[PDB]
Amino acid sequence: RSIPLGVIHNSALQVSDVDKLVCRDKLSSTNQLRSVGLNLEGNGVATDVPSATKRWGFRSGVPPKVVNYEAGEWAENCYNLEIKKPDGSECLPAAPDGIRGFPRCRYVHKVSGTGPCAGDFAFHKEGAFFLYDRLASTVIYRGTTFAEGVVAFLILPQASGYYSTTIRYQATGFGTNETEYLFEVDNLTYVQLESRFTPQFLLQLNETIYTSGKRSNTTGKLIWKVNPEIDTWAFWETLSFTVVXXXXXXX
Amino acid sequence: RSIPLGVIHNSALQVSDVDKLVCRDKLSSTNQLRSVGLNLEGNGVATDVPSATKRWGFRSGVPPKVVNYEAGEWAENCYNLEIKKPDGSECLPAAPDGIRGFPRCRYVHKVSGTGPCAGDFAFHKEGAFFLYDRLASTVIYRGTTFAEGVVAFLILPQASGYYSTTIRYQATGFGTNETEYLFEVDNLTYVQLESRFTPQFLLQLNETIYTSGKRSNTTGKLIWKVNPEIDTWAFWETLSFTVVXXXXXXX
Amino acid sequence: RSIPLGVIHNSALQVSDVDKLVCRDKLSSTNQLRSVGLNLEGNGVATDVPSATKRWGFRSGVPPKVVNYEAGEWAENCYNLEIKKPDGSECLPAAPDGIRGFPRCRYVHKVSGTGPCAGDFAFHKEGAFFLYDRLASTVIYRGTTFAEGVVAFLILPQASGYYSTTIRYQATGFGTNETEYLFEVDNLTYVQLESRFTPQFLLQLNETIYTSGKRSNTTGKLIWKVNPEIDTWAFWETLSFTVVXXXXXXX
Amino acid sequence: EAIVNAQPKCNPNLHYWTTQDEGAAIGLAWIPYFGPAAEGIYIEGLMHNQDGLICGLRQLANETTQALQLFLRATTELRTFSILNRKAIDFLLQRWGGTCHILGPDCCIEPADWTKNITDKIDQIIHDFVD
Amino acid sequence: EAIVNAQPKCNPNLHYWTTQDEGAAIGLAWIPYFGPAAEGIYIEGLMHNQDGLICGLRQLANETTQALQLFLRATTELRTFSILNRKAIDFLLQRWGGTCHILGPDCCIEPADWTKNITDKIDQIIHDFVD
Amino acid sequence: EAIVNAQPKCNPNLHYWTTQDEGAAIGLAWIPYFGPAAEGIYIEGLMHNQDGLICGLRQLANETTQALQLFLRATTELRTFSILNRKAIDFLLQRWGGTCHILGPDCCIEPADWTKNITDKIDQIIHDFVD
Ligand SMILES: *[C@@H]1O[C@H](CO)[C@@H](O[C@@H]2O[C@H](CO)[C@@H](O[C@@H]3O[C@H](CO[C@H]4O[C@H](CO)[C@@H](O)[C@H](O)[C@@H]4O)[C@@H](O)[C@H](O)[C@@H]3O)[C@H](O)[C@H]2NC(C)=O)[C@H](O)[C@H]1NC(C)=O
Ligand SMILES: *[C@@H]1O[C@H](CO)[C@@H](O[C@@H]2O[C@H](CO)[C@@H](O[C@@H]3O[C@H](CO[C@H]4O[C@H](CO)[C@@H](O)[C@H](O)[C@@H]4O)[C@@H](O)[C@H](O)[C@@H]3O)[C@H](O)[C@H]2NC(C)=O)[C@H](O)[C@H]1NC(C)=O
Ligand SMILES: *[C@@H]1O[C@H](CO)[C@@H](O[C@@H]2O[C@H](CO)[C@@H](O[C@@H]3O[C@H](CO[C@H]4O[C@H](CO)[C@@H](O)[C@H](O)[C@@H]4O)[C@@H](O)[C@H](O)[C@@H]3O)[C@H](O)[C@H]2NC(C)=O)[C@H](O)[C@H]1NC(C)=O
Ligand SMILES: Fc1ccc([C@@H]2CCNC[C@H]2COc2ccc3c(c2)OCO3)cc1
Ligand SMILES: Fc1ccc([C@@H]2CCNC[C@H]2COc2ccc3c(c2)OCO3)cc1
Ligand SMILES: Fc1ccc([C@@H]2CCNC[C@H]2COc2ccc3c(c2)OCO3)cc1
Ligand SMILES: *[C@@H]1O[C@H](CO)[C@@H](O)[C@H](O)[C@H]1NC(C)=O
Ligand SMILES: *[C@@H]1O[C@H](CO)[C@@H](O)[C@H](O)[C@H]1NC(C)=O
Ligand SMILES: *[C@@H]1O[C@H](CO)[C@@H](O)[C@H](O)[C@H]1NC(C)=O
Ligand SMILES: *[C@@H]1O[C@H](CO)[C@@H](O)[C@H](O)[C@H]1NC(C)=O
Ligand SMILES: *[C@@H]1O[C@H](CO)[C@@H](O)[C@H](O)[C@H]1NC(C)=O
Ligand SMILES: *[C@@H]1O[C@H](CO)[C@@H](O)[C@H](O)[C@H]1NC(C)=O
Ligand SMILES: *[C@@H]1O[C@H](CO)[C@@H](O)[C@H](O)[C@H]1NC(C)=O
Ligand SMILES: *[C@@H]1O[C@H](CO)[C@@H](O)[C@H](O)[C@H]1NC(C)=O
Ligand SMILES: *[C@@H]1O[C@H](CO)[C@@H](O)[C@H](O)[C@H]1NC(C)=O
Ligand SMILES: *[C@@H]1O[C@H](CO)[C@@H](O)[C@H](O)[C@H]1NC(C)=O
Ligand SMILES: *[C@@H]1O[C@H](CO)[C@@H](O)[C@H](O)[C@H]1NC(C)=O
Ligand SMILES: *[C@@H]1O[C@H](CO)[C@@H](O)[C@H](O)[C@H]1NC(C)=O
Repeated sequence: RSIPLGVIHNSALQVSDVDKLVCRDKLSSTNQLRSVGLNLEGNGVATDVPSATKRWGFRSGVPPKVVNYEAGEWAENCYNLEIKKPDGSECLPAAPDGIRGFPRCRYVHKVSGTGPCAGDFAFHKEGAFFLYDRLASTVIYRGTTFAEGVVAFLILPQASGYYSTTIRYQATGFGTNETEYLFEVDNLTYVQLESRFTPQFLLQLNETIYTSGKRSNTTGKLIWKVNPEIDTWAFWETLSFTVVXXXXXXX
Repeated sequence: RSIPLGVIHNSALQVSDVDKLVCRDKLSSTNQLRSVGLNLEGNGVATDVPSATKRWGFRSGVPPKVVNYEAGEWAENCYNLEIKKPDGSECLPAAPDGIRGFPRCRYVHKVSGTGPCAGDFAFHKEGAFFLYDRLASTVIYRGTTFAEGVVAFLILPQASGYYSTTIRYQATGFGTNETEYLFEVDNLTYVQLESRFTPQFLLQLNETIYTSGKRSNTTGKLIWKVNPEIDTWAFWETLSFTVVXXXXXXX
Repeated sequence: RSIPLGVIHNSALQVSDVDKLVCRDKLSSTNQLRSVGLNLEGNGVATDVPSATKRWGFRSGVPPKVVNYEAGEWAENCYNLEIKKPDGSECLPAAPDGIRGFPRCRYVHKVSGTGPCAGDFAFHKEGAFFLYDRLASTVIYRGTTFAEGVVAFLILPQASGYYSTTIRYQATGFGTNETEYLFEVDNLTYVQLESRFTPQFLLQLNETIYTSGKRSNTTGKLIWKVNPEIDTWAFWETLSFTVVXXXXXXX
Repeated sequence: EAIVNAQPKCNPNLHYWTTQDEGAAIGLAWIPYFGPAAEGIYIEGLMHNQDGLICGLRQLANETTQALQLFLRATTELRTFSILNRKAIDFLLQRWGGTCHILGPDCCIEPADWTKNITDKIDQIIHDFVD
Repeated sequence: EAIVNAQPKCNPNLHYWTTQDEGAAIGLAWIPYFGPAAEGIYIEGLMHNQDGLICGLRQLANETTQALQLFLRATTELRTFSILNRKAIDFLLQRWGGTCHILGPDCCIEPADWTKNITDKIDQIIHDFVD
Repeated sequence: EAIVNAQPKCNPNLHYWTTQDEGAAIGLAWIPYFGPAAEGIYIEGLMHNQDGLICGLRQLANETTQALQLFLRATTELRTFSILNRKAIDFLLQRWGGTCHILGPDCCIEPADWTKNITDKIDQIIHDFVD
């Protein structure tokens, strides 16, 4: 079960290692060999913060590992975590020297909060990698933007600007069955997050709150709850405010 | 004097680099190339703590070096050192990231104590390596289990559970001509160590002390001395208690 | 624009990558491949401290990079910087593990002082490298002796002791248009430095000050200024003292 | 084997980023002091699903993970940069690591043009036979 | 050279440990989150001194140390992982780094089967000679 | 291309330092505990400008910088040790990465000695023709 290698035969991609190669297949340079990273986004996985975080878990006893890749895919959703334990200690390690954030992210979901963090490192429960700047890791680094993805290896044949937007979230019970999320309008105005909410809906809801004047006008916390009446697949193929801590409802 | 390479010719192992190779000798994959580590145990060296520690010495001005190996040998004796100077400062560096203890050790001789440590790093006086988890180093790391060994490089032809026991020792004048060792029965009961003592004899002596009730029943230190009447080669081919600090004799 | 490779054809050096090579050109071993470092000294650049420091500048946003080389050139002038900001914070990073000073330096110009240091790392403004012990870096490390140089890659054909002298300088406004330098005779005796001063002239001037008794005989600072009457190309092809802080003139 | 995309969805278009390792430098832009910061070293391109290459790439990277993860578990390097270099070496070893038996299936030596250099230069003796 | 064990003793049996780099993964065991910890990634085996291989291995590793230590002194890598890859490259360079003169001692090209493809296909002209 | 030194000056002599990677060890000097410190591992030599090699080397290293700096910008390795190994691999791939068409310009196979093994052993049939 050696590392598969992508090669083009009969106008079709297929796996074929250096030993399953015919004499006609020609490799003139290491330039023809390329490592690439593909985003789990492109396979149809749910990208909302509640769904994405449940694919990650904490585990001890497994040393982290890093492998480089040369080309990556522009991501719609990336993630940046600042998680602490309830006693204030850090759950995630600082980024090692030379590991920078994923370079192309339309939306960076920055999640800050708390959780038990029963493990030395946070891994991907489905075996995928956390993609950084041309480096893929098995673990999550603190405050470092990543995209979920996997790596492929290829033998090549011989042969819109960049906009990024940060979306901030508060979390409690991170990495558990009972995890609560809040979308941050400002430091005092929050919205109870659900998996149905798309990035564009969060930004429009946040704009509506500002442009209509529904931010907290006190020193206390204001949590808006969207009622299920307001509805919200793949990214590439596409109100009245009442107050009742200070919970409220948006109809 | 390039790095020798092991190859099998005429039903016999011999050294023969890539340039001393005949056209019949065939190398179809890097899988045929293997780096292995062999323990100094297998050559008949004395493995007791007094004899083993005298093969190591402290030296400054020589940067440490590390080389990996892929396969190792199950060891009977491994060593784990926590040595400080008399002023409390550490003599050995913390293990670098990714360097773990030797994975197969029947007996781990854990030695804690003091010495002058006249050198930045501790090297092997006979040029051998300190074998860790698939990594061989020229120096000793603090509190990290290692076996003494050497590395070989091979061209392969095309073609009992794991029990571990820790034995604890106290040391004074470590790394000198006048080094004293004490086998630890508990935090208050000790035995003056001599090179004649095998691991199995130390564990049986320690069991006898517990099962007969000869541990210290005060807050002071109890040092048992075995008299030369009680006798104790290769590992693979095989009483009355009187008290007189608190020294004593076991007949 | 791949990395050029030096090869000898028709009794002359020339660039020719592995793909521009004829079948007669033969490479029997990786031993024939060599990376070497050549000093900017050998091309005729000014080596005095005022001229050399202006080729270096501070910049943020560019990660440092390191590449090794196997053979280097004996240098006449090397440099060793201990620069802080006026608030006392360090301007240069500590040398990473395994990076030592350039091994052959006739004169080590050790410059200590202050500057604004408007950048995370100090780079070579002309794209050259800072040569350390068999490692070339794009940035300057704190207190680590380096020579300015560049790297070449070669295919080889099949086929006076070491004296070092440290010259110490004080600096203000380091890395700016208005930078002042002082050659240090002792902790209280200094000479205003100019680009005209060669290393041999600084050592002779320093000897004259000691052997004639012109060091500061108080607790205050004594700055000697050489008047333009006293004159001072390539290194390989070659008085009355009046006092007027305490400035003075040497005629 | 041939690859079969078995994912719930496939984005048939690949908007990619990479680095021009040695792109035509413009003046002083190659000097690190003057060149771009870490965020500005990237080029971009857009690829479409011609010959089903994009959906094949996504499945390939998916199927590569198990072997890649097992390789990472067995290595002690903290960061692995040598996978492609070793694959290039293994490419050469499978073809040239032994004796090349000409006209054999595992020997990539074509004597075509020059079998037609012996079999046509026989006519310099067989009928240059002037008796 | 041939190796001569010159050690005081030899353990003729080799109880070894290594890693199955890509062993047949069992379900989810390849996923780092679910897989074994650092202590449980090892396989074991037992080898005996057939052809004197074990006592030869011990002497070989002993005799390798001087050259290995001198190589480590001369390198600036803190951790060396490339010794075997460079030996594979040097294997190919000694055989294929120059022009392969067929039938020469340093050219590993066997034209055996196909010399018997020319020397037997001469019979398509020499006696297909119908006059 | 050929190199043209375009520097203001050239030191035509090269007083160099390097490491004897495996020099004839003297007794115990190869043991790190007994061997030299970091400052004493160097050998020295002196080279002169025969065939203009020294002034060519200085210009070569000068002209190498742009491509080297761009390579360093594009890599994520903090320290690069693999440039020469990859150049050795690319040497072999350009010569042996495809099918070697004998007598072709890109195939470094010389059948010289052994064309004179067929064309002279024709005389074992053409005039060993006893009728
Ligand atoms: C490569 O692509 C594969 C196919 O897309 C990926 O397969 C995924 O593998 C993970 C395990 O690592 C599966 O997760 C499990 O899902 C089951 C079932 O989850 C729910 O969904 C089904 C319908 O799909 C529903 O009927 C059930 O009642 C469940 O409510 C859970 O029980 C497990 O605990 C675990 O979460 C994925 O389901 C599976 N996806 C698919 C589409 O089959 C594979 O992970 C990819 N490899 C990498 C490295 O990314
Ligand atoms: C590879 O195997 C070799 C053979 O097993 C190893 O050779 C060993 O080399 C070391 C030096 O590094 C020697 O240690 C020296 O020993 C002498 C003498 O010690 C006492 O022993 C003799 C009898 O053997 C006795 O007659 C003397 O009076 C001594 O009392 C000391 O004087 C030195 O100071 C130093 O300690 C070993 O003796 C030697 N062993 C053998 C069996 O020859 C070699 O080290 C191995 N290489 C590696 C890398 O492990
Ligand atoms: C490889 O060798 C090349 C030739 O030796 C090096 O070329 C050098 O490139 C740098 C730019 O990186 C130039 O520096 C510039 O100089 C100009 C002019 O400076 C003064 O000198 C001229 C006469 O030479 C004078 O007439 C002017 O009025 C100036 O007073 C400045 O304006 C720029 O700001 C910048 O400093 C060097 O001048 C140039 N040298 C030569 C001899 O052409 C090249 O740097 C080398 N590569 C490496 C990597 O070292
Ligand atoms: F690193 C490199 C790989 C391939 C090239 C190709 C060279 C020819 N022109 C098209 C380029 C295709 O780039 C790809 C292919 C698969 C990818 C990818 C980008 O991102 C994630 O999966 C350039 C650079
Ligand atoms: F890394 C690898 C080396 C060799 C294999 C071989 C493959 C075939 N089956 C037997 C295996 C022998 O393993 C060895 C040989 C010498 C050793 C050793 C183990 O430990 C210290 O010295 C597997 C893995
Ligand atoms: F690393 C090595 C490179 C070349 C050798 C050559 C082997 C044969 N005898 C002469 C040696 C020349 O050494 C050089 C050449 C160019 C240089 C250099 C030294 O310093 C900066 O630029 C030894 C070691
Ligand atoms: C999480 O909560 C649910 C509540 O239904 C429970 O069934 C589940 O066991 C909990 N998870 C764990 C790991 O205990
Ligand atoms: C919002 O909170 C963050 C985190 O404490 C803080 O850094 C930031 O300054 C706050 N913003 C305002 C406007 O107070
Ligand atoms: C929310 O709306 C305000 C008002 O324009 C804007 O400044 C802010 O950036 C928005 N938040 C996000 C996350 O875009
Ligand atoms: C005061 O706060 C309420 C929320 O409690 C908000 O809806 C309202 O717009 C605020 N009033 C003004 C004048 O901003
Ligand atoms: C250690 O002590 C012995 C006592 O006989 C002495 O001969 C020897 O010189 C001492 N070692 C050193 C290094 O002084
Ligand atoms: C024995 O001593 C060690 C070291 O101080 C300590 O960690 C351990 O707790 C002690 N054991 C007991 C039973 O006190
Ligand atoms: C000594 O004997 C006691 C009593 O059984 C046991 O608990 C302890 O582990 C023994 N010590 C060692 C080092 O085995
Ligand atoms: C008390 O201590 C002595 C050692 O001084 C020991 O031999 C004896 O067994 C102890 N007595 C009991 C009752 O444990
Ligand atoms: C440095 O000072 C000179 C004085 O003539 C001035 O012309 C120049 O602009 C200054 N440099 C900068 C970067 O401002
Ligand atoms: C000169 O100054 C340096 C730096 O403060 C100091 O280390 C050194 O001891 C001083 N020398 C004397 C003779 O005081
Ligand atoms: C300056 O001269 C004194 C007197 O001999 C000497 O000790 C000192 O080393 C000299 N300074 C330098 C930098 O050589
Ligand atoms: C006292 O200091 C002056 C400089 O101010 C110096 O030239 C003179 O030689 C010193 N006198 C003695 C006796 O050292």
